Amino acid sequence: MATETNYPVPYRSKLTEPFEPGQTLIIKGKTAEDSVRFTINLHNTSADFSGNDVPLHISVRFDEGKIVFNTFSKGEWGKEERKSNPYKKGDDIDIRIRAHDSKFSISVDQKEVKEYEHRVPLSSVTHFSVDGDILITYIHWGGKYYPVPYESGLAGDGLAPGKSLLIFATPEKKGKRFHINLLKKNGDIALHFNPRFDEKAIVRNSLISGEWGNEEREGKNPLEKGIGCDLEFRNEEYAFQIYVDGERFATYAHRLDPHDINGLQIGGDVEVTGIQMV
Ligand SMILES: OC[C@H]1O[C@@H](O[C@H]2[C@H](O)[C@@H](O)[C@H](O)O[C@@H]2CO)[C@H](O)[C@@H](O)[C@H]1O
Repeated sequence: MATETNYPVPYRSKLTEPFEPGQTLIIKGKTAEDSVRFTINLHNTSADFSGNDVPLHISVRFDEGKIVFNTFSKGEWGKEERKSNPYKKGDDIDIRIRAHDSKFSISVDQKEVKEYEHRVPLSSVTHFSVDGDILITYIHWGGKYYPVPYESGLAGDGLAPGKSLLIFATPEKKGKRFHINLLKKNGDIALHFNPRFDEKAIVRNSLISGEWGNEEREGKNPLEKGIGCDLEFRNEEYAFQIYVDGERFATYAHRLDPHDINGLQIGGDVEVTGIQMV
């Protein structure tokens, strides 16, 4: 409540379309040394009536030191389900809710902590709200089930200079390695991002005319098996700026002319939950 910026609470948003299996709602924010609690709700209602069903209610309690989940329907609350609250008053929070056909999978700090079985129709979720002692800094709802190996084209402009490709993924618990390729029309790979847990390093290289280049590694692998990560590839003037979980992990000098990077491939031991061009 010190600064504004955006996402002022009480925050409310009407979904373009009902929440569907494979989609994720991401909520990030800051709390104060005096914060007591805040809530995240997936609710029904018409358009602004407010008071209908609440398929999923999440209460983050600093007083009780617990994260509590419940559902409200037909004018009554069900039995609450609890998990420990890993957060201390102050410091940032990162809560993500992914819908599936039988439950919601909730992660805290990119670690899965709760599987909440649906008690009422997921399709009943038409809005979501966030309120309480929290300063919201980021909110996003989208994604789908991305099959892996994955391959797709990038818009018309592609990963052009000044743009960034954002990928939300989770390295498999017992996976060994995975990769992300940013390609050009002819198949050359401008940037090959290859985390190798068996080698404790992320390999970066380019594939030009069927041949692999030098290879840039080292920098201590910031990823961890089973934990979600936010990968951002920023196309800048002289090089790609690779961010991992909000921190610049490395830079990669362009070996191929930037511009026209209109292809994407993802493979290996990884689960993809979101891809956006920002
Ligand atoms: O260095 C990136 C590059 O690795 C190639 O595999 C390398 C391997 O990393 C290296 O240890 C070995 O000595 O040579 C291999 C190539 O013959 C991958 O094939 C290539 O796709 C890039 O990922």
